Amino acid sequence: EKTVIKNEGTISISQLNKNVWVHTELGSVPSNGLVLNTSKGLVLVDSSWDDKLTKELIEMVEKKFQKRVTDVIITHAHADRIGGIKTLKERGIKAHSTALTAELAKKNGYEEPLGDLQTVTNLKFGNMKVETFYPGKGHTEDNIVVWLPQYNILVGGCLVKSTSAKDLGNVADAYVNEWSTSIENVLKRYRNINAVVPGHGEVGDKGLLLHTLDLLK
Ligand SMILES: [Fe+3]
Ligand SMILES: [O-]
Repeated sequence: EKTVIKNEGTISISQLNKNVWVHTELGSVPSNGLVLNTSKGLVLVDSSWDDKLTKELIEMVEKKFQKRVTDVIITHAHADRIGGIKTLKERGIKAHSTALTAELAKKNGYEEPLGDLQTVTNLKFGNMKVETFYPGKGHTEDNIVVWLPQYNILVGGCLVKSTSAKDLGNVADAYVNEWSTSIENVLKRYRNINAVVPGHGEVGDKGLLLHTLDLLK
């Protein structure tokens, strides 16, 4: 049984392996990201719904792992992903994103992440390798996935629905005729996957990608 650690339960971290944890927060609706415990600091995939939760998440992981959060990867311009950007910027935490995500964050009144990520970007933090991939439009115009090639773990983000999701959710900003193609692009790039972390809900495997394809029918 994987180690699970909670705050007083609006924030929980669940261990996938020695250096990779899933962070999950409740907005007053749960949301997931990753905590990467690297030799050079903590790296998050996604912030949280707001600054209060983002501050608490950072404080929890810095205390536990005894290192600072240095970098966050923002996977699209929605509140569950980017809500804590003010906190990141004022703490000197680097907030990586594609240019489009940064363009949309600005449009919508949020402080801007770096806009440094391309269609494929390879990053390394200590020994931890991270690839970001923009597969095309889906849940939003800008959604990216994050791949950890040393573990074959995919962070699907909101592009990927959990087994418990029985519909597509908020499609206000979605591209329902391209989302399937974008999922296929992920499946084509990553042919051998070990875990898939959805934006919301339980961790799964490639079956979550197939589930999302079925929801798009
Ligand atoms: Fe979203
Ligand atoms: O979202």
